Amino acid sequence: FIWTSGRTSSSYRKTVTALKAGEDKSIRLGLFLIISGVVSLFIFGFCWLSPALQDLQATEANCTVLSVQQIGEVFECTFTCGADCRGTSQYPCVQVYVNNSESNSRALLHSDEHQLLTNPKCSYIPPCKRENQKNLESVMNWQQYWKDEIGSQPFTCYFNQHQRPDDVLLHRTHDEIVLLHCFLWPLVTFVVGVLIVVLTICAKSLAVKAEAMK
Amino acid sequence: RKTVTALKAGEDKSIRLGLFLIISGVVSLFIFGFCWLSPALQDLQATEANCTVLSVQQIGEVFECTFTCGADCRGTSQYPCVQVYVNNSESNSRALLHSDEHQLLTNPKCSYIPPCKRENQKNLESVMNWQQYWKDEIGSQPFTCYFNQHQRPDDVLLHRTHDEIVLLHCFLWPLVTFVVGVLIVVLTICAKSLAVKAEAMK
Amino acid sequence: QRMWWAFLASSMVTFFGGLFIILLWRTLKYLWTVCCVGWMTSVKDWAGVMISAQTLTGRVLVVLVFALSIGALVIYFIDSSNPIESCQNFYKDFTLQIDMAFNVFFLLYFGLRFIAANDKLWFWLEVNSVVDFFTVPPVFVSVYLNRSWLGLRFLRALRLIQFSEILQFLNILKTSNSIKLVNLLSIFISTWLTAAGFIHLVENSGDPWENFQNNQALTYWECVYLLMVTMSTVGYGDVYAKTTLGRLFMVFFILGGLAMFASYVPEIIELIGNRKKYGGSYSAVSGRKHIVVCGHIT
Amino acid sequence: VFALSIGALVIYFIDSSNPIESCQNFYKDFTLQIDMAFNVFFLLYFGLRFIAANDKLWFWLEVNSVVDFFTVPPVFVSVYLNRSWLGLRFLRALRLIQFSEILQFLNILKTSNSIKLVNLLSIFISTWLTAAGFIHLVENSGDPWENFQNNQALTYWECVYLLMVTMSTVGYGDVYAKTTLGRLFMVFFILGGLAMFASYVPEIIELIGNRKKYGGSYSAVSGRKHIVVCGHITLESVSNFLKDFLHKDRDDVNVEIVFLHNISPNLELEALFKRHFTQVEFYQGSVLNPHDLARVKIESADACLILANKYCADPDAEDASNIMRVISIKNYHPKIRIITQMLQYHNKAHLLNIPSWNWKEGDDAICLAELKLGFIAQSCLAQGLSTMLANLFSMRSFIKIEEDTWQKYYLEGVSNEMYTEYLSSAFVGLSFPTVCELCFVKLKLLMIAIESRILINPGNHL
Amino acid sequence: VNLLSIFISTWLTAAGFIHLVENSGDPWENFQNNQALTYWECVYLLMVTMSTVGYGDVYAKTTLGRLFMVFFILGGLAMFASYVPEIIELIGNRKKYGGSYSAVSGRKHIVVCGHIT
Ligand SMILES: CC(C)CCC[C@@H](C)[C@H]1CC[C@H]2[C@@H]3CC=C4C[C@@H](O)CC[C@]4(C)[C@H]3CC[C@]12C
Ligand SMILES: CC(C)CCC[C@@H](C)[C@H]1CC[C@H]2[C@@H]3CC=C4C[C@@H](O)CC[C@]4(C)[C@H]3CC[C@]12C
Ligand SMILES: CC(C)CCC[C@@H](C)[C@H]1CC[C@H]2[C@@H]3CC=C4C[C@@H](O)CC[C@]4(C)[C@H]3CC[C@]12C
Ligand SMILES: [Ca+2]
Ligand SMILES: [K+]
Ligand SMILES: [K+]
Ligand SMILES: [K+]
Ligand SMILES: [K+]
Ligand SMILES: [Mg+2]
Repeated sequence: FIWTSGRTSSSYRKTVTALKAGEDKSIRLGLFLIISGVVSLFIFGFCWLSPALQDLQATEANCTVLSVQQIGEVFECTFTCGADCRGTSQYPCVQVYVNNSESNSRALLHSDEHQLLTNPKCSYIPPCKRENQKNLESVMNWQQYWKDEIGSQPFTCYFNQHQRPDDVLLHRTHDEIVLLHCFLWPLVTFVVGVLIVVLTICAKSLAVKAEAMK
Repeated sequence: RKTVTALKAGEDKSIRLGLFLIISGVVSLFIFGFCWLSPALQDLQATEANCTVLSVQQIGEVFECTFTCGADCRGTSQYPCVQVYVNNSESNSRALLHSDEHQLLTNPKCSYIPPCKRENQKNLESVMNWQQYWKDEIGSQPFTCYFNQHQRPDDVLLHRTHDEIVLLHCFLWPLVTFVVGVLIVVLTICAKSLAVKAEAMK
Repeated sequence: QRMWWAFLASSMVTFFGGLFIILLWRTLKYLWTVCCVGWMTSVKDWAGVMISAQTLTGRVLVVLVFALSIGALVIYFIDSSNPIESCQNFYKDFTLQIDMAFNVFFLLYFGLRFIAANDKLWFWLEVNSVVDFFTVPPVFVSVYLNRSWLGLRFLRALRLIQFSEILQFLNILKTSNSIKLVNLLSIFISTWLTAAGFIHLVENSGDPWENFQNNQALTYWECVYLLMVTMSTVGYGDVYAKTTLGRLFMVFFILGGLAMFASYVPEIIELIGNRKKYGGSYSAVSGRKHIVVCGHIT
Repeated sequence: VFALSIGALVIYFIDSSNPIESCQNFYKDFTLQIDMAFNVFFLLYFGLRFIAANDKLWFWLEVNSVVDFFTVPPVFVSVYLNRSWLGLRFLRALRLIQFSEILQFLNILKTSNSIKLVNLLSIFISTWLTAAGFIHLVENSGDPWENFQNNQALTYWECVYLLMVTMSTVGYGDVYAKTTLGRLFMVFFILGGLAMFASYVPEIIELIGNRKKYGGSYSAVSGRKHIVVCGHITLESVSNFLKDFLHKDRDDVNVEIVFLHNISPNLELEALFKRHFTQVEFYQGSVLNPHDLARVKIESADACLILANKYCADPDAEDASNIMRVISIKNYHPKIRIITQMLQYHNKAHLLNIPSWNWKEGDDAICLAELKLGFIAQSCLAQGLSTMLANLFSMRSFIKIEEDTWQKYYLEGVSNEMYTEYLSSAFVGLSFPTVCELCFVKLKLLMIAIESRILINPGNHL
Repeated sequence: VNLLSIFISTWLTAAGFIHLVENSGDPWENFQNNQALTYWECVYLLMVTMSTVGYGDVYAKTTLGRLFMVFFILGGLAMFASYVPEIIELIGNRKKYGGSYSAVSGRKHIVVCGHIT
């Protein structure tokens, strides 16, 4: 109620016809779209700034696996079942170590930045599929496919010596398309807002010439 | 009397400022005094002592440290627990050594904690390194230690956790604010009263 | 594959293409001077009579609009309990057929109000025209695609703004107090429900810079309750927006929604309860006389 | 200055996303070069305002001088040291306080309402952003007595959101200050920021939205006549006028009615106009304004009707106002038919001396006192004749009831009005009594008179 | 001065009482539900409660503390809502157009008065 009883309520040429009002409302709209487009551009710019720099600062590299192994320890994944149903199941931990193009030294492979952040102690995580046996089977399947990849083909990898100092990624986590749409449609809003103002002023000024012609 | 010109308004604003700095300095002195009171007494009540290690050992149990990796990334890794027991100058009895008050409060069950460096192997290596350097220190040199029989009744520290410099700056700059506030009032009244004498001189 | 953008594109293209076509027709009408009662007025008058309640057919149409606005709102309320995007068979979905018919009727009512309009560009920028551009085209797209997105369907709640006007047309609302009460109630409820729907959309679909991973599973009624708690300034904190867009929306709503609540709720409560305590009439008793006293009574 | 204030604020907003203290190369940092140039321009603008100042000490203590001392020197130090601290850089937001002043300098802001709105918006936004920056600094750098260990990692926008939640008194509790200095700042801000919010947000919302609903102008329709009505416009006056003008006993006339009045209509008048949506339009304006007269298209109207306040306290004042309205309408358009109500007869004589007042063309001054006293005098020649005449003008339908009462007969008589129309060549060449006895019950029509022009009940010789 | 004195004394006294009541628990709970609240924490809680912000980070948990909170919510909010605007109106009553003209050597000046609009 903000203020109790309003803070005690003792403490608180015109030759154009009707078309003029519709055209002034059209100017308003076109100006509001210009402002909206510029404001949303700045808002999205501040929101994309840290993700875009954290992505730009990670360089492309060529990699090769040094080793593939298990650390014997186990971790919880969460498995899901409709409405809100979840429970937890174990998975065995693999670690994978990799040759690096910027530091030329040991680093630990992490399939993507979400894997790095959900379990930085471990190199891979299975999609949780109910029982422990299926998690271990899926880790053993991925492990065997990675263990024989010895210099077979220097697969490209992503690295950042400033914030992933001994950690390496197989993927970019920043979708260029989603960023492109976030800056394109505010620009479209701005261009449409300019064209609405321009056509409204073009119509308004031609109405005066067509009046004076009579 | 109003022979002074426009300068009167700038000088009255200068009095205001000098008074506000006097009040600010005194108020901030009391505010910082209430905030420093408990830390400063908890520090003062801890006496300096001479110590010597009785023993160095592991309790076989393990604990979590947290290791960090940019933005917000953290996970946990184990470390093995050492305990160290020490000769004492006020109680002349057993007490457990704790490197500093933050170590005492982060794990009071244990004597040391490694800076978490990813894998368990590096934590255990760093504990074994510290342990071996402490185990042979037998009466080698009675190292000084800090103790408080009233709130660390069987616990001992290697360091003061109270930085004298940080406290000094917290009481010095409010005093500087107060002195500057007095000088601004004094020079403003000195200028205001000399303007009247220089007017009457003409 | 997801199709959310097709529904939104159909509304944007409808609103702005119509606006540009009107402005181009205006421009080219005056530009013809460089190269150099009618039936139009009669149909404009007939449409204006139909839009008003001056005839039996007009009254029937107005009552139908009143009923179908609530019907469409209830349909949106039903759909708000489902997933955000889905595939559903038009030939086997009674709610999608009912929505299809309702939007046909709203397209016809829009066409009648367009024909009756004096300044077209003024009509195109009347907000119940905007509400039709943002709610009719996406129903057509959904019925064509055999799929639905719960996108801007909360804008259906803005149809309650015309309730007082069409009650005044039907000669129902005459007194200033009743007209004001209906206006305040309609504006309050429509604003509340629309804002709740928008915050529900924004919370259930996360931030694009966070890759839509920070979404919060909030029901529409949960968002309605959160909006009420926020408007009244109670602020429990049990339910709150967590996404950046949700909080950015919350900040702009806190400026407007609290001023609306603080102004409208006391005024509505004053308008209601204006009853005369001393009404009625005396009941005579057989065998007992009574005396009437008037004039200076203090 | 206006552009560079926003530029510096945006630069601070960019920097607020980085760590609190850092090393960065001036020769390779475009934002630090841009900030360097911006602060050079602010140093020059400060120097100009110092030279222009009358009392130097008064200038040194003007708050936009203080804002420059707390924002310009640290930029110079940073550019010299090749390092930056995000310290008191939030004070840049206080530069928005001068926006209204420099808009008034540029001859842009003139009206009091717009000036007040800009002032309130600038003060609100600058206060909000500055307070958010200070609480952001204090939360991210912990308490010195806690050895800076209790710091809370809060972003600048998170602090902005927290300040908005706190100001509005919502208090979600999801985000709040945790350090002692942060809470001490929160306590002092709760005293000032809530009083600012509670005062400014309603006043800003009142200042915006002050739009005139009844603006615009009438659009004439080809082939259809329109009538402009002005003077005493009220719910009962318009309701009575529309009942008589739009009565079903007239023939199928499609004359539009346009109202011109300088008071915004109340909710019951707006409902009355909505019940007549296709036949009545209202426009808010003054009849004395030629712009409004052109708006209501009075130059093409078929006539102008001027209703009068019959129950006014001052008949002389009402007559004077009506005379002024007639003068204004005739001055704008001499050839407009004017029908008006005049309370007195001497004021009617005063009015008929107007050069454009042409009674032959159709200017009718309906004098109320004259007509009522004439009707009373005709009741002295035949009692009941005032009732007889008055009922011939008011449009009335037939009303019939089953009761045998004097009211049934009276209503049956009241159902007739006086009309006027041209009559058949089949009646040319006959006597007036003869065509009267012919018309009486065969056609069901009674004739009082015919168009030596206006002849009341002609003899048998005509 | 009266408003400031009454506001501050009421605030501090109420904070001290809620500090006493929170740190010494309920007798029917055998003083086991006590909450370790500092005096300044209670002062901050009272300010948050008076202004109606209600963060919820700090609040009374004992039965007596909540019973005191309920009675204070009736009086303390009416005091805050009444006194804080009135104090802020009383302060800041400064005359913008004060001071006096400073003559400039070599330049004449003209004084205009009477009907100024
Ligand atoms: C006549 C005007 C108003 C129509 C409005 C424009 C709408 C209907 C247009 C704009 C973009 C179009 C869509 C563009 C792409 C596709 C994908 C294709 O697999 C089916 C057609 C479909 C889905 C189109 C449907 C019609 C569409 C949505
Ligand atoms: C429905 C959308 C997509 C197209 C809109 C149709 C446009 C192009 C056409 C159809 C009929 C035209 C209108 C017909 C009559 C008038 C009245 C005149 O005094 C102003 C122009 C105006 C208002 C025309 C503007 C342009 C117009 C509205
Ligand atoms: C910029 C800082 C470091 C120094 C400021 C310059 C100082 C030394 C000098 C330069 C110009 C001087 C001012 C010039 C003119 C006047 C008007 C006179 O009637 C009173 C003194 C007064 C108000 C002077 C005060 C002192 C002054 C401001
Ligand atoms: Ca009749
Ligand atoms: K509140
Ligand atoms: K609250
Ligand atoms: K709250
Ligand atoms: K809360
Ligand atoms: Mg019309």
